[PDB]
Amino acid sequence: DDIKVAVVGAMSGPIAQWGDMEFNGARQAIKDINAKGGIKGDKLVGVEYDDACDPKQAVAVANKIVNDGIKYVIGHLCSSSTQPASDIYEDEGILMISPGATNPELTQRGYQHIMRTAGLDSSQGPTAAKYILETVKPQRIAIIHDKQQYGEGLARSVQDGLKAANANVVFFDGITAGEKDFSALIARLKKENIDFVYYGGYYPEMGQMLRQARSVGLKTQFMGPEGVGNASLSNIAGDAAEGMLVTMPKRYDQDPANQGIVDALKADKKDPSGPYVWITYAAVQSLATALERTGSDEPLALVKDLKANGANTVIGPLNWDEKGDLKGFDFGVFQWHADGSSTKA
Amino acid sequence: DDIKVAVVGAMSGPIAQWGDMEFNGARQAIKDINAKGGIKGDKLVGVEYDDACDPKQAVAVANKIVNDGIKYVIGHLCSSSTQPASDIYEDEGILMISPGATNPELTQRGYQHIMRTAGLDSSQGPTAAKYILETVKPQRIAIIHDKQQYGEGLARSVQDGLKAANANVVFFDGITAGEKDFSALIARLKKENIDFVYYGGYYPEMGQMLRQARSVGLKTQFMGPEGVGNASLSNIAGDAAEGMLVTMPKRYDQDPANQGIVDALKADKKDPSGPYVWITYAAVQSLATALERTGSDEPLALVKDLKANGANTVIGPLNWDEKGDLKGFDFGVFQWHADGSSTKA
Repeated sequence: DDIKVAVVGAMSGPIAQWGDMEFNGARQAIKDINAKGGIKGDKLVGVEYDDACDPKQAVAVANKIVNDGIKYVIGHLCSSSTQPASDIYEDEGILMISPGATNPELTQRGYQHIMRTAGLDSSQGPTAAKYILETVKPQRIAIIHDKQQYGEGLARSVQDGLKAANANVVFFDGITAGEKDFSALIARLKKENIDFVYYGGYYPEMGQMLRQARSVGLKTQFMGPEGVGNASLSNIAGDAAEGMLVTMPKRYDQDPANQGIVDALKADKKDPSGPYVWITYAAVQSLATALERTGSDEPLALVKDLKANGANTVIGPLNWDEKGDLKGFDFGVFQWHADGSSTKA
Repeated sequence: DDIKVAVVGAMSGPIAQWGDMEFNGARQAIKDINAKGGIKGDKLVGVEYDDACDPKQAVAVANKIVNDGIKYVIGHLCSSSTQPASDIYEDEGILMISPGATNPELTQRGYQHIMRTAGLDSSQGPTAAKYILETVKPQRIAIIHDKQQYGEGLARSVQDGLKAANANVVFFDGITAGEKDFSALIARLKKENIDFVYYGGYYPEMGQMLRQARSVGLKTQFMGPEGVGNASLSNIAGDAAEGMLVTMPKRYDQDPANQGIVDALKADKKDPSGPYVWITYAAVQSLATALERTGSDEPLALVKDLKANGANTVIGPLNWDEKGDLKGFDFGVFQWHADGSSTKA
């Protein structure tokens, strides 16, 4: 029999541009999987629903999906819609894989029918530690943060990773957001011969730190999370932002293995650059992998199978933890330039 | 004394690009208002908070704002964050004006300290009726929709507007989404000499309708809401999409009166195209108008003043209804072209 898969997101409202990315990625994945034989000859059929990223409509759509007899949902796109809908899908035993990326609590409620293919913002911590250890290979590290949840969380994760690998974290310290005078910190970095700094925080502080570091001839390599990557960074720091490392999502449309999909999209006059194209494509590939590998139609069997075995996707190999979040998923690492551009690795 | 205004949105996480638009618009508005004399000489001071568009962090930020003694909030950006935060601000008598655009229920709970500067998606109905009546001036109208909440809602609003103005709505009908054969509908349009159609629905149906209409030489002008404006429309319809009218948000960065702001933004290497730049700038201008006009510091007095008297902003003159939504706010009207481009009016 045909296998129906609901695809839910914004066809209307303020989030429609991202919704278009989602529906385009799901449609292409379905076509591609069918052209390779479907699920042991059975075709996938996408059934699209617009929830306008509106909670009330999300609930209407979820109830319609239940009534329609559909067992698998790729969606929804926004937190305010995915959250109430997921309550209905969990109660009804319907598999839901979301490509939307906000709200950690979605997967913290013990739901067993829920999964995501968007990596959590916090994943940047282990990803940075990995790059520092495999590629940078610094000798004397300092880790700095601005005492706020975002930056301190990430700096603590980087510290844990680096310490776990026996790296030399010389010191770990917090600074005050809004700080314009980094003279004491930079002088300490120089005296302690620090060759690498990870800064958990935002671009204004990073830019000030970089300007002051270069003003005293520090050769230190700096790195931070996406929050330091801003077009007004190189504005504060000038030439001093050159060479800064930053984690940001990988540009999946640049992966050579994805060029077939990039071409199909461009041929249909669809922009392939949008991250939700790829994240949604990957959710479909994950579902298809589970259906193929298990031979089962039962949602829970599929979720357990993916948690156990993972899937290969257009965003790379994926693995999930027991709560349905991705485990060990990597943002890319980019080198910043004085002109605000950034290149991979 | 300095007047503190909290600005809350995403400096981190998946919504950071829109958050940057928000903080840039608020910062520029604050600078511009101060350069014109502030509030009777008192300077506005923006205090920025990152909620990462995460509900738990939004609540933390709201409680911090309460503790910090701040009376006015421009934020938050996302529904899942603005909703729980607004409960705290309402309880504490803090004014909150959101520039984010999702979720109608925000303003349907009887809260008196809450307002928005983003126009609701449903505003497109009266906006279309207005354009049809003032500019198109058709003689025989038909209104078509696909029986789904989005399209039928909008078609009903257009019908109400046109009927209220004594226009000749010849017929009103629903079609089935997924319909590929519009032969009967188009033949009816031809027989009834229909010169204008409003279609409430999405691009696949509009594209099919347009292709078939032109295949029989219909001269009918078609129009629909933003959901029919898609780069794959002209893909289905080809040359038949030429001349289609569509409502979409106005390009505020193209308004000549806004070029000073566009220049300040570009000078700081900030993209001025983003709608949240303007919507947020306008929220600051609204607050400043109320502070100036009333001479009061009390949040509720400011909200009542704006509801009574409105404000002039970079997104045009604004008025609000008693629930704090914009009243009579207009998206722009655009003419679609065969190549997927669109021009104003």
